[PDB]
Amino acid sequence: MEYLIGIQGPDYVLVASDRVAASNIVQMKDDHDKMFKMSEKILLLCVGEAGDTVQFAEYIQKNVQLYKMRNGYELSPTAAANFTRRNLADYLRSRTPYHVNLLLAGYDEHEGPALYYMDYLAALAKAPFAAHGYGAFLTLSILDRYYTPTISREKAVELLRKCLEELQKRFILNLPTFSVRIIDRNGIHDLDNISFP
Amino acid sequence: MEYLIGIQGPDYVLVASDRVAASNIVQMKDDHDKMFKMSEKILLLCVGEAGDTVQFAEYIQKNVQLYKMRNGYELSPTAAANFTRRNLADYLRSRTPYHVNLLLAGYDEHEGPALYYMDYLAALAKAPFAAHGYGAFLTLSILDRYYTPTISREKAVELLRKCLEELQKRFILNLPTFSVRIIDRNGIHDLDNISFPK
Amino acid sequence: TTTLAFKFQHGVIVAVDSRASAGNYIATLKVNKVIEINPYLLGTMSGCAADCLYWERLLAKECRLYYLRNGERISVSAASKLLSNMMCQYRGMGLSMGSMICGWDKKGPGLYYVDENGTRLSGNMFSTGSGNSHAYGVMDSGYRPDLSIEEAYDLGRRAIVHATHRDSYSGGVVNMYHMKEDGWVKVESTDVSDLMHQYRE
Amino acid sequence: TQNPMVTGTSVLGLKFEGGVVIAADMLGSYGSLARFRNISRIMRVNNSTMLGASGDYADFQYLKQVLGQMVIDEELLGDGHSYSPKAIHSWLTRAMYSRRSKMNPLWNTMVIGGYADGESFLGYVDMLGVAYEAPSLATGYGAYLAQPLLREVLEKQPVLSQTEARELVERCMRVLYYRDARSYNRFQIATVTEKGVEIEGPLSAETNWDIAHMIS
Amino acid sequence: SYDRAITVFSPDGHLFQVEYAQEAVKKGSTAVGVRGKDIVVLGVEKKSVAKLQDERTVRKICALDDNVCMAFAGLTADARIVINRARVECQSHRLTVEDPVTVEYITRYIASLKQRYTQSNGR
Amino acid sequence: SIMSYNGGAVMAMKGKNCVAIAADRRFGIQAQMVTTDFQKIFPMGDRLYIGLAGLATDVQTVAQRLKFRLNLYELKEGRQIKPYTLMSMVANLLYEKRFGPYYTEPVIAGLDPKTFKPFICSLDLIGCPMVTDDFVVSGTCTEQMYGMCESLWEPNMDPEHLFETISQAMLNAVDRDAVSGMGVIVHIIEKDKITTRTLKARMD
Amino acid sequence: TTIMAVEFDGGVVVGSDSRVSAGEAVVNRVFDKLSPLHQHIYCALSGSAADAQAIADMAAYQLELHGMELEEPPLVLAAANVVRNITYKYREDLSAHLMVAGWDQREGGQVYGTMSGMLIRQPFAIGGSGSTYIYGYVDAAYKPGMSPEECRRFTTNAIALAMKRDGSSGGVIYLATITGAGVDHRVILGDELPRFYDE
Amino acid sequence: TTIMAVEFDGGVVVGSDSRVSAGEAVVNRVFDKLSPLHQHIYCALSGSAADAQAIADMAAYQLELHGMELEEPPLVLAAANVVRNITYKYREDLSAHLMVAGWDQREGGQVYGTMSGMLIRQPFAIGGSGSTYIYGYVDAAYKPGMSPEECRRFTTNAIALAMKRDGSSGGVIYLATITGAGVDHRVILGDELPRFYDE
Amino acid sequence: TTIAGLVFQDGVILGADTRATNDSVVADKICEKIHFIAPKIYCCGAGVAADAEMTTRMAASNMELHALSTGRECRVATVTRMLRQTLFRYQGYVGASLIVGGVDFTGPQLYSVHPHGSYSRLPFTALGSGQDAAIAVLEDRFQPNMTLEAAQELLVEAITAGILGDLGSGGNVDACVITAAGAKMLRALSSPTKPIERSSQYRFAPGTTPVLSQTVVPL
Amino acid sequence: RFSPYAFNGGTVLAIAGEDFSIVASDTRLSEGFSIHTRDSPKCYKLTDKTVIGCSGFHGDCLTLTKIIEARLKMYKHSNNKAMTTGAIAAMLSTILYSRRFFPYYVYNIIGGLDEEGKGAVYSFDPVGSYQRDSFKAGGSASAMLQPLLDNQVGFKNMQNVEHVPLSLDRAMRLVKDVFISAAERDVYTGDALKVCIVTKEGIRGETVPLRKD
Repeated sequence: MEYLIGIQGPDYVLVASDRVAASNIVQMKDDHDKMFKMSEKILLLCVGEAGDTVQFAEYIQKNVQLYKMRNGYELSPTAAANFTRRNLADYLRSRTPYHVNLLLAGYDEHEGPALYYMDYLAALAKAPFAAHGYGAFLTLSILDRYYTPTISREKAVELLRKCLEELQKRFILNLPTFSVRIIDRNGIHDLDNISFP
Repeated sequence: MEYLIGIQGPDYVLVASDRVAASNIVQMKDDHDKMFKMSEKILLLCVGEAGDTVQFAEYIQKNVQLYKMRNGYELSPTAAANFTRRNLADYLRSRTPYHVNLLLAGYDEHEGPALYYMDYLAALAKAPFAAHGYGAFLTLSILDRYYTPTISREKAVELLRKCLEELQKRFILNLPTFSVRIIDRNGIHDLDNISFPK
Repeated sequence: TTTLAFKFQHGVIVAVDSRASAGNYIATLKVNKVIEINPYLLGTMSGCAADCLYWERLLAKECRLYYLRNGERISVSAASKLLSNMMCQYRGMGLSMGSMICGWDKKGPGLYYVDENGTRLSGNMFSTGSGNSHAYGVMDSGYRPDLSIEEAYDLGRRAIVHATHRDSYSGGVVNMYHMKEDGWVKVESTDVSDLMHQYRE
Repeated sequence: TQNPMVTGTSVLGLKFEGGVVIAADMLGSYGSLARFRNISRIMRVNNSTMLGASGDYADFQYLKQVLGQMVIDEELLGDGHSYSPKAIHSWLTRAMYSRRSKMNPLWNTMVIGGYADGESFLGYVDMLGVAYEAPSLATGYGAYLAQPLLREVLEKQPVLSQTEARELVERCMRVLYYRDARSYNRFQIATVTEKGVEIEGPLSAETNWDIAHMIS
Repeated sequence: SYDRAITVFSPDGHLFQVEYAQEAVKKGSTAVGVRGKDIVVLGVEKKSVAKLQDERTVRKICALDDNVCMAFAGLTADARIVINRARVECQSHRLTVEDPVTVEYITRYIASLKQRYTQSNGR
Repeated sequence: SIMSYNGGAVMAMKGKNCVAIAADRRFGIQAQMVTTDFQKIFPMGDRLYIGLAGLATDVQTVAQRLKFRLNLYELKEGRQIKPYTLMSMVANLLYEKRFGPYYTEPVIAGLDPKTFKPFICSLDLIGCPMVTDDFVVSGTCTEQMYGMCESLWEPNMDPEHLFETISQAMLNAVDRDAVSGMGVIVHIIEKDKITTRTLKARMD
Repeated sequence: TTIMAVEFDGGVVVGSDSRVSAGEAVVNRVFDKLSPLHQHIYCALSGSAADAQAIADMAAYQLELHGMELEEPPLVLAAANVVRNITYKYREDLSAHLMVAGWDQREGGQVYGTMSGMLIRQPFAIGGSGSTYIYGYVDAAYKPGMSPEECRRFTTNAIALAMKRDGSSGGVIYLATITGAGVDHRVILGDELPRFYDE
Repeated sequence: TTIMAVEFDGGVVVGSDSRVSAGEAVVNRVFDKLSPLHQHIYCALSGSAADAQAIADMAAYQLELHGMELEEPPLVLAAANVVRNITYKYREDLSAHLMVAGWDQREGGQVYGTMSGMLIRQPFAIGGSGSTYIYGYVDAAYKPGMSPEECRRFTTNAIALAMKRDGSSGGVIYLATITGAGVDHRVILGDELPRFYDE
Repeated sequence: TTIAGLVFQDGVILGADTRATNDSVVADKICEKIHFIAPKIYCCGAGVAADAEMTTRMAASNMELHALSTGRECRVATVTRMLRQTLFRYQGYVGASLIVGGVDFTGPQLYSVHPHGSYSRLPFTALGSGQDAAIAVLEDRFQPNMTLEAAQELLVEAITAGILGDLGSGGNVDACVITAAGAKMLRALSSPTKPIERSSQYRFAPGTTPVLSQTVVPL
Repeated sequence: RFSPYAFNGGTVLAIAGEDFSIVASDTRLSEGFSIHTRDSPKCYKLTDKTVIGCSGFHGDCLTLTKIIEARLKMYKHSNNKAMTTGAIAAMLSTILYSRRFFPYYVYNIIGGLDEEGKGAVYSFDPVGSYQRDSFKAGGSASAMLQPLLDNQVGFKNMQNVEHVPLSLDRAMRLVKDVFISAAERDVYTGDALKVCIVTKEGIRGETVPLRKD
């Protein structure tokens, strides 16, 4: 089971994802990129069924690019999440159900940072932090203790590493390498890829 | 799924096992000891269903200790494996089937080192090297390339690490720490516990 | 159901929620999940409530018959092994019981776990129940064997309170029991919600 | 359980002053077939109590042979005691309950009436073991049909004579024959009183078919 | 099967059976042991060798465990049953308890067999 | 079943000249809770609100199809909708799905725009409209929310007695529901004004 | 459910019971299962009561059209093939089974069983869940050249015999005598049912 | 499979067919389904042929013992309860259904159906897969006080009627007339089967 | 759910109870059942509540234009054919159990419609869960062409028996009289249950509620 | 096939007062949609100080009660004294476990006074788990009875209000009206009410009318 995590800072949104893509008893691709770029300040995190993860997320990727090119400006973080939910809800009763778990990370020039939680049933709820997979049980509890709206990204990245190191202790699956990026007024900023020699 | 591996050297038997014991989505005990001591030169490696692994192996543990105390001398490696197979075969048709995979490692003063493979159906076959679990597919193939009857334990331990590092690359489950011991004329000798300061 | 225990320099601390629910309806909020076996020996409960109440008293029966026999004050290791063997004969008949045994002996403040299928484990930090995975996160963060008496209460307090917040089957009042050489002692009983108001501020 | 065949029909009983009336149809049923049109579904127990049942009649004959010998064994003892109508109702409750734990339940629904020492008893048991006491009882669709008919009378007139009771039974026997496809015309009205159990022979009821002319 | 009471009371309450059993104990070979400080020493005297009988099968000094040994005097046939059954139960105790067997534990696991089999039916 | 996935509770009680509606804030998936800010009450316009419970997929989906019909109805009409008119609108939206029916139990509460008259109603999965003269509740704990409002409700209650009654009914009944909790939002619909309050509730 | 028809010299006698029971409970104890498709053409309803009443109207819709186009009463063979093709084609969604009988100026009284989707001519035909138990009487007691009075009794005795053995059959016996001069409708009350051996 | 028995003044007439077919193929077209349990006591086999032949021997084992202990022919009621209790107790593994009939010095000819596990007395009893279709003839054509010649024809006409309608019934009719002076065994060849309406 | 009707000499009366329940609990105590079709034609639903509701809605709507297009009185038999063809179109998927009765140019007529679509003419019947309690009462005491007062006393007792003899039937009794001269609606004609009171009252004082956030929006 | 269990409905309440213990249940016995009888008292008196309620499948309610009464005599004959309320509760826990593989289907509620004169309410489950609480409920309306007793009896969720220990005069009127409100919305509750009040002087029974619907 793939893992996702995100954190909403006062001016920022800190997200992280596992880079491992495995099949059967082996890990085929450990550097796999789960992060999809919806817009300049808007990212996306999609995990789920191996077939529905890549296919359904690429539909959202271009559908957001449809809006930005037609009107000359991208969707807002709130507008993006609500349009992705109806896309997932329309195929719920179809003959091809999509099993996916999405986190929408984006920054707005007015409302500021926004983080959105979405399940496979297309239920959208705004939360300061959210996570997917079975590893969400071992992590979010740490966020309950250490989270404050005034936290600085310098301590948040350190606390994010403390949560992800728990995946190497209790959580069974290896997941050696994690990808971490941040969103703020200056755009997408890559962070040091978590590596365990 | 737990993992086991063993190698039969000319005078020695090199075995290794994973120390992780997990339940549900979490690893509860990462230092867990899967190695059970049947006799002085005879060890045992038991993996399988979480309930049948500890219970059925402790039956073998004392049943071997029964023989050694009654006659004053322990079973031979060949005699031990054949008695453990009958024990597993008797409960096969009972109402409590045992799902276990065992490797018997032992040394004899005459025939020398012996390594024995056993499945959950109680089929005993002698082999120079054997492994259990899903990780056996990613490892034994390496042994096919590098194995020779004249190999020295110094290179065998290095090749054993090369096989177990494959469990951290392709094999999905973490399994951070492995336990390694060797059997020879001088008895049980512990080796450096494999540790990965990730 | 959230139950957790960990051992350190000053001994074991056992923390548990009070709430046990059936379906969507909460049966009782005030349920005391911690089982009292011996003055210095302390058990827990997980899974089915009746399976724990039945078998843990048989363990308390065996521990008392032992102390009445040899007077040796049975070790935590012998108590954990006898509890596991009793679950092995009925394996497959539908008995579901989790539990954790805590106590101090000549070796030290041992901490063991017994599963429904007979799994017996040993380690520094254990947790069980539906919220066990929510407990592992807070407990592991900021934990060392050198933690003091007062610092460990803050770890055990925040462990249940933040774990029961994310679980629908975990709640009630926090019951935390420290373990000593003479015996375990009740530390505090406090509502989770009352502590939630102090953490938000 | 498996397959019993030998299906029965509904049974009615009620309380009145100084006695109990219990009536049932004489027809045995196999599947959708009406096969045996002459059967005694009402069995007498000593003087003061009486029994009738439904469901599988083959299991009912087995309950005849069990309960019958047990009752006769008391008459053979001659100790001066007779099974009370509550005792028969109690023994059938456990006897039918004992068949569920062995996974061999008998299909049947029994009604125990009786009058002893001025105490009018009417009681109900079941294969499922549900047991209670009510002034008016019925089985099958009678609980849907004949039961509310007697409840309305017992609320207005808790005291009923022997003639008024039999008149209400025939009116209930008349309605049960109409709306129960598996019922039958010939029935037996059996009444227990201070003189003991007295079972009347085959009887019928005058039917009003005028609905045929009112519909058309 | 054979079911009867063997050992029965007498007018004085003494048991002729048990008393005759202790007479066979007195006629056994001399064996001795002494508790030292950190050590214990067992010994027994066997004089019967004209160089014929092998010395491997004669040994009356037996070990119940690594930390527990024993020596016996009496019928050599009954000792082989008790020693074997004691070792089966002694190691079955290490199955129940990870800690080794205290000498007092196993001594109750042994004398109790002489209690049962004396008063048991047909034994 | 499916209605027990997201749980939820909605309560609406009728006072004398005013009506009050309340629902909790909790949103969770089975044993996994998600967020505390979830909203079960959406504005239907002046002095008219609607509660929703059950599977949150249909809660947010039907709310958009109700606002689909609401705005089109308000733009075509020159007058505001009556709470009795909205009840029958939800009945048509749920019945057209009779083969595929949505999973939800809408609860409509408000005041008759005529002068002061309060009006309440609730529907079912099958889309059966029902009008009661006391109160309407819906959810997985609805069996618990009955006993509170059964005894506490009075024929006529002022906003002082109405808010105190519906608030105590929420705090007591929701605490016994495992899938419900985490705050209660109470809306007071009066003739002169509209009052919104957030009660202090246990986090559990 | 019992339906019966017997051909004779001057016409046919088509009987039916009045009992309609869905499951083990009687919906209506008085009902006419004979639905006229024409003056002399009738249809005996059996099988599923819901599907039989739907076919009876769909058959009457086609027969009235075929009757008005010819301006003459349709043949009994014409009315039978209408029910059959509706039965055979729609047997997927229709479990009903009907018995077509009537009188025409060509061959006179005719009785055509449409049950199960086939068509055959018979001197006497019986259908329904209760017709299986009456095979003994209708086979042995049938004699050629019976008077109209004997045919009314022969039809009544067999239907009254089904009403005893069939649990789904009961009520009053409906008789329709279809001849060249018209059709006579008679109802036999419960007291007039012929009494048979009562043990 | 059709078995029939009819009581009269001097005894009973118990008939059966010779056809035994497992599935749709005939195993033997000539077989006697009447297995004597005693001189005047016979048993008509029906249902499962394998289970019926097993009970017939287990019943004969008990009846011969009860007959030799009394040194007199057992009552027909005695032989019926033997089959019933073997049926009712073992009905789990035994699907067979039997019909017990015979003659005794007490009440004379008696016929007891043991089918399904119950017991009842009847003047005439019929069983098997083909007895369901003959209810019409045996009910209406039965008259009290029939001569032995009429009882042989009444039993033959109903069995021959079952053989026509029942697909599992056929062969030759076996008749056994059990009276106080003895038992007469007759076989009716296919040419002597009474002819009924052929159309 | 107990619904019933009886045809007497001068007209027909359709009785029903006021109580509706959802599977564990009473939904509404006063909930009305009998719907409107024509001035002289009324029906009442059973079985599935919404299915019986929407079906009578389509029936009253179709019969409304039939009265407007013809300009004459409506036939009761016309209503029944509309109801079953909808049941036939869905193949019994609609669980609506409907009873239809009234007075037309021919006279008082009562019909019955089973959810499977079967229709039966009859002077009296009952439908719903408590139907067997009302049918038994109406079967015994019925007489051909009873006086209006005699039919009123009997049918009210029939619904009363159908209530007391059913768990899903309760509340008051709504009887609707339909005669050749006209139709009249009687709301809550019978109330067999007296205990409408309670032994205590619950009142709350202002300030006893733990309010956290408060805001006021004027209108 | 054969269904070993069926839901017979009903409701049972128990509340522990300071010096008293009150236990009440309805008389309605109904299976499916039909009423068997309107008087079927579920409340059974074990000893003077102990009254046990039974709500669930009726066949198990009758047998299990007779088993308890049989073990009541085993105790008293052996121990020369009556069982305490806490002793009866812990006893049935092992009784319900003996069936653990094929459990009895019932909801048991035991109440009464302990040796200290304080009310002890004991709620069970089919598998035998138990606890002590001030007030418990059970049956089909169990979800309905609990919230009302939390506010009224428990004084919960009320800020700045005088907390008076439970009084017998109010405890009676609270038990009556919660059932009056229960009989409204509960199809399985009504037709009569039986209230058994266990005090230090003795048990006092009462009968209250309810709606017949």
